[PDB]
Formats: sequence, C-alpha cells, structure tokens
Amino acid sequence: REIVHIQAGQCGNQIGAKFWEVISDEHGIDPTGSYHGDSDLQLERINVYYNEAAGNKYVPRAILVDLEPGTMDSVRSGPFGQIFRPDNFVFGQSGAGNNWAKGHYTEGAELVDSVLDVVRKESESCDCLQGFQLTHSLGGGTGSGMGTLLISKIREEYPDRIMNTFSVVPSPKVSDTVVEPYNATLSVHQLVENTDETYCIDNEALYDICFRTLKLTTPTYGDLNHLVSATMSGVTTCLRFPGQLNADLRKLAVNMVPFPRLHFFMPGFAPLTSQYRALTVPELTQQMFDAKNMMAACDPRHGRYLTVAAVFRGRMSMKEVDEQMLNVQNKNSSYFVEWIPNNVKTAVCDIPPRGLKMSATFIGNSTAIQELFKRISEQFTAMFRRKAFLHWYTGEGMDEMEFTEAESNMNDLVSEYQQYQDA
Amino acid sequence: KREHEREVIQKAIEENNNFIKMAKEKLAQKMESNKENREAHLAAMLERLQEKDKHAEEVRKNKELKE
Ligand SMILES: Nc1nc2c(ncn2[C@@H]2O[C@H](COP(=O)(O)OP(=O)(O)O)[C@@H](O)[C@H]2O)c(=O)[nH]1
Ligand SMILES: [Ca+2]
Ligand SMILES: [Mg+2]
Repeated sequence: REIVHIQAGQCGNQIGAKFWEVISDEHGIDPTGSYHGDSDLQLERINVYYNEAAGNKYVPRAILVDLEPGTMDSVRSGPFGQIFRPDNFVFGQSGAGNNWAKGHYTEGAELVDSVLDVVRKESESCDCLQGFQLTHSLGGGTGSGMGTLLISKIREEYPDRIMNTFSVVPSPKVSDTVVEPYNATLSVHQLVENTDETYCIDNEALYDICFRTLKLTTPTYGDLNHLVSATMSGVTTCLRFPGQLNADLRKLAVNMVPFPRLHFFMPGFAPLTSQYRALTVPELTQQMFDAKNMMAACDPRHGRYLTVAAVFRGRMSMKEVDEQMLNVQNKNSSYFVEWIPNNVKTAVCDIPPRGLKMSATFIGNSTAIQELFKRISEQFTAMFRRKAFLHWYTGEGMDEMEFTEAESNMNDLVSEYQQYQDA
Repeated sequence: KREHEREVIQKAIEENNNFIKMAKEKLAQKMESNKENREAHLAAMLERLQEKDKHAEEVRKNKELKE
C-alpha cells in the first residue's frame, strides 16, 4: 500500500517537484490538493502516494531535504509548492559544496535525525507501508552523500521494507564540478548494498536525447527534467493505477532482480518529445527498445537482458501489444538470457500521460549497464591515481582507503554484470 | 557503519583542533624568539655605548692625572 517519498539536494528536489506536478495532474489533484478529475481509476490507488487530510484534501507523502534552503524556497514557489506538508521541509543552512563527505559524515549527519523524525511520522500513520523512494543525484554532495546516509539509517529502522531510488548519474557533458566521479563512486558503493531497485537516470543519455533526437542545440536542466518526469510517471504507473503486474515495489523487485546486487535498471520511454501524429503499437514497441530511447547511455546490444518490464499507456489493442512484444523477443532472442524463461512482462494501463494518446515505458535489467559504471570508474581513476582533489574529502575526516574500497566494490559490480552476460 | 561515521567526524574535529593548536604554539614561539632577539640586539648596542662613556672617563682622568 503506502510509499514514502524523499527528495534530497538540488537535483533530487527539482526532479522530485516535477514528479509530483506530473502525477498530481494524472490523478486530478490540483495545487490546493483538491480532486477535480473525471474517473474513479484516478482515486482507486491514490493512497499509495497521497495522504488524505480534512476537507478531502490529498497531500503528497513526500519529504523534502537539503543542506541549503535555495532549491527548497524554489520548490515552495513552484506551481505545486503549496501542496506539500510544511513540516516535511527539512533544510540546513550550510550547503555541502558538492562534497559527498559533507553530505555523509559532517554537515548531513547533523541534519539526518530531523529527517528521520519526519520519515517516522509519515510511516507511523501508514496502514501498511511498502517502502521508500528517494530522488537524488550522485554527483553532488547532499543528494549523493546525505541521500545515501538516509538510506542506511532508513534500512536500520525499517529493515524489512523495500528501498527504491531514482539516481541521476553525472556526466562531463552536463557537469558542475570535477569531483562528480568521486561522489558517484562513493554513492554507488552505498546503493549496491542498501537499495533493492535503482533507476539509473544518466545525464549523459538525457543530454544526447535532447541534442540528437529532440534537436535542442542547448539543453537546460529543464529539458533534461522533462525526460526524467515522463520516465518517472511511466515507471510508477503500475504502482499508481489498478493492474496485475508489478503492482507494488516488492513484486517488481522479485520480477526484476535475479541476484541482489544487480538491481540497477536502464529506463526507456516512447515517444520522445520536448506533436499530433498518432503513434502505432508497432512503432511504440520498436522505439521503446531502441538505444536512442534509453535514459542510461549504454548500448543494450553490448549486453543481455536479465529481465524487462514494459508498460503501455493509452487506449490500444491488447492483442496488438501482445503480438508486438512477442515479435521483439522472437526476432532479438539472443539479447534475452535463455536461462530466465519468459523474462519480459507487459502491463497495459488505459490512462495515457498528459499530451499523448499513447506511450510506452521500458525498464531493463541489462548487463550493458556495466558501461555506465565503467565510464564513472575511468573518470574516478584518472583523478585518483594522482590523488587529485582529495583534500576536499580528507579535510572532512575521510581516508584514502575509503576511496580504494568504493572503487574496488564498483569494479566488482562491473565484473558480476560481465559474468552473467557470458553465462 | 554508525561507529565508522562517528570516527570520521571525530577525526575531522581532531585534525582541525590540532591545526589550531600547532598554529597557536608556532606563533607564540616565533613572537618570543623575536622579542628576545630584538632585545639582545638593543642590549648589545647600549653596551657598546656604555663602553664609550667609560672610555671618555678614562680620557678625562688621564688628563687630570697628567697635571
Ligand atoms: N538531470 C538533472 N541533473 C541535475 C539537476 N541539478 C543538478 N544536476 C546534476 O546533479 C549533480 C550535482 O548535484 P546537485 O544535486 O546540484 O548537488 P546537491 O544539492 O549537493 O545534491 C550534477 O551531476 C548535475 O549535472 C537537475 O535539475 N536535473
Ligand atoms: Ca554545524
Ligand atoms: Mg548543484
């Protein structure tokens, strides 16, 4: 039943806010928290993401966290900013300076308890909490360092609940500082141990989509976040609307994660937008499996699919959907591991997203995701072999050994993905 | 992990305090050593000058005990 949502740091709170805008519109919830929709399907699983307050008000089960106020002042002024519970805004003043150690060990530690108080108050009133979703980046300090601290503390207090992240992976193409690969390697180490499912949202891929496909010569954070929000709407459709398949976080984990560490998913979306032509079922299906539609910059032809979830939204022929899903599997059979039979599952939901008649969302557990980790690993090493920029971290009490261990664990994750690809 | 978290933040506190301490003691050692050196420079100058006043007395006596 209930999911608790947490958004941390600049990136986490920006994508987080858009997520709540997009799903509040799909469920007919306006910025005051009033329902003004046309269909009982909108309210039937509303409690998964929204609490009900007095006056038939729907309030997101959402906690907003940062070490600086700036992005959270912007959240509060944003279009849906009034819908959040005021007590669920938990902010420090210090900032974290793009420094994972500040987020995880010094500044974040000072604030983490007050975040947990709010987590506990939301959790306490859940009829049957399924677990948590966190939105954050891995390249900064607060979402990366403080976010992974939160995950660890949440696990200690709710060890039998599911932990899910939407984790934005850094790229030099859309880069704020040189230390991003350090912060991401340190964070991946945490995610490998302490999440059950992680959607790898790669800024490399979002940028390439905006540039190559959508023809945006200069992509902003807003253009990248349009892709992120459509993806997030798509991958949570099964949690939010009535349906058979992957209807809660645990069942999704059980279908998607054959070995506990290999829980890093490559999302995709079709059609790609920033337009009037009807998209056919064959076209959605080909495009949702296309490298160019993937939100992690990994070539899926360089690996194999362990498991896949496909979600189609809109009024369309279920027969045609089944036939096309079967067609892609039959013609591309070598890219689906033979030792997990029937490893592709398909859901269809009648309610389309805003501004589209038809859409498809793709969630892949592919061994090609190793490309993402290798790219981060190479950027990490190029610096770390000269100990460049380390004083930012050792000044917060960290040793070099902790960097060596994180790098080694992420190289092990890469070797494991490679083992199942060769099996 | 909680115990590692506590050691990182104590290590940071310990290094910052140690930096402050060592900078405080270095400064105090420099300012002392400088004071003593300057005073020894001035005391040697005065001492050469007192030796001149002493020698000027031996001159007025040589002249008195000449006559
Ligand atoms: N996709 C996306 N990435 C972002 C956004 N804001 C920052 N980033 C990325 O997030 C990383 C920086 O972390 P940020 O979240 O600003 O730092 P934090 O506040 O300390 O967590 C870099 O990799 C940026 O490219 C955003 O709104 N959308
Ligand atoms: Ca403080
Ligand atoms: Mg930032």
